[PDB]
Amino acid sequence: LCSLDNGDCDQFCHEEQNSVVCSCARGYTLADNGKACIPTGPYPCGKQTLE
Amino acid sequence: IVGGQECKDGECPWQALLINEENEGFCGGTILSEFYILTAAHCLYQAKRFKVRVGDRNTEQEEGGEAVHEVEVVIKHNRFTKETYDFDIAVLRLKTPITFRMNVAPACLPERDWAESTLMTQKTGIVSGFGRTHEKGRQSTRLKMLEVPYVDRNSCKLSSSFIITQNMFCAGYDTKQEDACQGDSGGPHVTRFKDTYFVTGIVSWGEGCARKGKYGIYTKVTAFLKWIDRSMKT
Ligand SMILES: Nc1nccc2ccc(CN3CC[C@H](NS(=O)(=O)c4cc5ncccc5s4)C3=O)cc12
Ligand SMILES: [Ca+2]
Repeated sequence: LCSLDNGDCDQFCHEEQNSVVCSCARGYTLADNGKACIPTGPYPCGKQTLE
Repeated sequence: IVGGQECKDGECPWQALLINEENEGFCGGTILSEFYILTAAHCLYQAKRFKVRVGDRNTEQEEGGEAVHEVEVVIKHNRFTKETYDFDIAVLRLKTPITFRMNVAPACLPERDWAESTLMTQKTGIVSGFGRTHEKGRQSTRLKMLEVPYVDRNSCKLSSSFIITQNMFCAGYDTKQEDACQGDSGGPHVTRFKDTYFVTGIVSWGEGCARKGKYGIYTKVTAFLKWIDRSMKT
């Protein structure tokens, strides 16, 4: 589960009911696949700036 | 920072610099959001009044992306002790919001359990700052960053002349000449995960800098995550 490659989650992984539940830091929203984290605006936390 | 490299454009956008009345940098900080800066409580004993500067990579010349911000509230940890360097954490609320842009952006706050299981389990973290580049030298003029290996808690405890509390952790090298140093205190220790950087420590102290058999000591951010959340809610 979460110990196997972070559960395939982009960020936060939690093992609930024996199942993987992924989540994201503030400023991101969980993608439709329930694994990727999508930045909600420009300058999302934790990203080096390119412009 | 002793050893390591210059932070290149856009590479360390969450770095904040605390400056005194004479506009000199004396400590580091990490940008947490538009209004909050994370730093070391012990830095607060270092200046009568101070401001926070963001977006700076070279103190020798205004480049254009820099911005000074005055502090509205200094939230120091109630349990911090100058004597042991325990609870070396403080949150700064800024009077005006930081405007994110090139070289100016926040680092993400992780969740405790996942951070402890997956981030502090990583091989390395990254420390950065304008501090000394040699134990006895002067403050750096350019922002630098250094990759520092997480250090086994037991060897860390054995290497130190002072008590490594549960609010601290170790990183750095046994003999290799690289480590944070004076002036870097309060600065960011972040860990990269899938190209996203999370705040994992606050530059705290060490015995000299880059000394053989000694490591760099960092405030363990994952132990104050609730405290940080409370500090930013007020
Ligand atoms: N490496 C570094 N990394 C990061 C930031 C640093 C900031 C200052 C200095 C500079 N400093 C600060 C004090 C220290 N001197 S000590 O070894 O006598 C110590 C005495 C003591 N007593 C109680 C608790 C801990 C100690 S360490 C030193 O070298 C070294 C640093
Ligand atoms: Ca500058």
